[PDB]
Amino acid sequence: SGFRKMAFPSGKVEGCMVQVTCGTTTLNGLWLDDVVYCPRHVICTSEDMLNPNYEDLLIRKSNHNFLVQAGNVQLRVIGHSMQNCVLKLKVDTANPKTPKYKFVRIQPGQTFSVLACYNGSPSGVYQCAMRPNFTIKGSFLNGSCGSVGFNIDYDCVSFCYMHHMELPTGVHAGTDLEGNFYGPFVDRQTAQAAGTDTTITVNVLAWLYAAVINGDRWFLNRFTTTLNDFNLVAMKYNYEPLTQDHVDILGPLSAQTGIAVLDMCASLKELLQNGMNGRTILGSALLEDEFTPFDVVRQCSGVT
Amino acid sequence: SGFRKMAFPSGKVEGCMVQVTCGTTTLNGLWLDDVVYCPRHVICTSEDMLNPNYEDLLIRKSNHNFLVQAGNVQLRVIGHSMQNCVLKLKVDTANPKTPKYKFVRIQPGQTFSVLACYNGSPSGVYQCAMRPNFTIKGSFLNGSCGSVGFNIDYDCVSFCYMHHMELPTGVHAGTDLEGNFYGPFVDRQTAQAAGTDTTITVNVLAWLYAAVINGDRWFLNRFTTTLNDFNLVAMKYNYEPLTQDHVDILGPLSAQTGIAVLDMCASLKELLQNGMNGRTILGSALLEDEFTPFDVVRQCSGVT
Ligand SMILES: O=C(Cc1cccnc1)N1CCC[C@H]1c1noc(C2CC2)n1
Ligand SMILES: O=C(Cc1cccnc1)N1CCC[C@H]1c1noc(C2CC2)n1
Repeated sequence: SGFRKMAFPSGKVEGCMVQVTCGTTTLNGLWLDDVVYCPRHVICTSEDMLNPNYEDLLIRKSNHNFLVQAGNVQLRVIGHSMQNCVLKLKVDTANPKTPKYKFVRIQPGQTFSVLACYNGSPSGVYQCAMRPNFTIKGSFLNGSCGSVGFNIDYDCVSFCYMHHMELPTGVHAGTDLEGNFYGPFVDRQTAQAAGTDTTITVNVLAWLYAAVINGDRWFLNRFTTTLNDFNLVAMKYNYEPLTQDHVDILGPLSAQTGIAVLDMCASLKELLQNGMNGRTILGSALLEDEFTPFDVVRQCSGVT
Repeated sequence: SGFRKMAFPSGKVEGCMVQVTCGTTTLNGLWLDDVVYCPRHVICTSEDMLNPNYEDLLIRKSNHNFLVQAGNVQLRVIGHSMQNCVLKLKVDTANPKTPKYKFVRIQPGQTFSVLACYNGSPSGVYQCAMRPNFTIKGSFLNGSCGSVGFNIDYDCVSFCYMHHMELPTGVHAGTDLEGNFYGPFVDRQTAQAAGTDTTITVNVLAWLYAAVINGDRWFLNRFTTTLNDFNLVAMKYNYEPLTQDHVDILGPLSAQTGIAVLDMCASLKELLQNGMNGRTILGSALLEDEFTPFDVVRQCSGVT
């Protein structure tokens, strides 16, 4: 028992981290097979960042301007290209530590682990969720760009995120591994406000099921509700509307605990309406929404 | 910016995890050089667990009864011995992935990362603190025994914890890598209640400094206090007494923010006395105590 914000083991990803330098800018790169993936803003100077013309900036760059270092050894760059907001640097050596991998674009509400890196070196690993407004509430400092988000299915690493920037609001924006930003964000140092950060309702319910499994049951009540009644409450509290797809995904947790999804929605409704009254659930004094139903099942079953 | 419960990258530790089986019991082992470390209760049957005589149980075991598997390859066991509550299985092959390592016995209040494992395979990584009552609030299921806690200083992995058991209270107990339990716990399935779980005051203050650095400043007040006045409040709220050693350790955070340690104690005093009033600090609705002052500096400076 016990329930923690758990990240995937980061070993497979640590073996892919490299340092990429272009001019006076150094950030992180992801070396998979014979390609190094990194944010295209590596070609920018501090002046360029305000309104960069990436196509024009890249014309002035040759393969030899991209310095790629894997630990203490320099990789030879034999090609470069821009795909959306990422650069793909073709190197002459396949990464011997390349794990089995996929590139996936995640949905808002999905969680992933981040291996924060500086100068191609890992500093820490933490669990994240892609917010409904497509930002991530990470922990990143200048130099962390190019750090990646991922999930792992046994031996396959699914890369879903590459860190690009911090919004003036202190939240983070980035792309999938094809270089497409999550949300409306652009790789430019300009005012980019995030939309309403709604709560991921299906995740809060999944976390309430994890609480019941682990012994924290005080919030269980004598009530039930309907999807429509629940959603009136979810709208008032800036929670995502719950759909029948969400109920279906919560099915295994509902079956394991014997608590119908709509009964758990009624417990959630009372918690939204009344608050926690100074009580805690799984050591938290607020409703946690960065555990998906899959995360709860994985953690509560011990999947390796 | 942003502040997360960050674990160390787990790669160096993943390379050490093996599966150890003795009879019908399988748990995790730590392979460093030519030795595999694991909880001695691997020699117990379910009946034995109630009151085991480990010395007598071990007499019936030979090197060939300890099955040690590293991934899909079997290690040959050439010696076995019991050191306190751990078994050391001498194998004929040095682990090629052995990192630079140390065995350290941590102090209550210190934090570490846990690589939870099942059948010698890593499932996740999370950040922990050794509670003042010497328990850890982990996330561990049956089969997780032998999973280890550690810290990393650049290239050196300091192993501090090996998981042994779950108390009837759902909290976790284990040993250092010399097999000595943290706290009064014994490796026996018996009633072992934990003492008062006090709050790690120096860590809460470190986390308040992290909040100020990251922009969350609402809790800063116009007051100050003294160590003695602060400690009267800390005692009432089951917080650890703050010492001048703690103030000294908070020195760099105090210098960076310009907020004197005693002024931050006065903010903490008001937060204990008044609560958060439905507000949050670094996305938390309670006072977080599982970040040491070193963790805050490391995360806020980007140490790799
Ligand atoms: O956000 C960062 C880096 C950073 C800092 C903290 C956390 N995570 C990332 N920066 C640094 C330069 C100014 C600003 C910036 N604005 O746009 C860009 C890129 C073109 C997209 N960069
Ligand atoms: O605690 C665990 C395993 C477990 C389960 C959940 C989390 N972490 C560890 N068990 C399983 C058998 C009964 C009980 C037990 N009591 O003592 C022992 C060892 C002799 C010390 N084991």
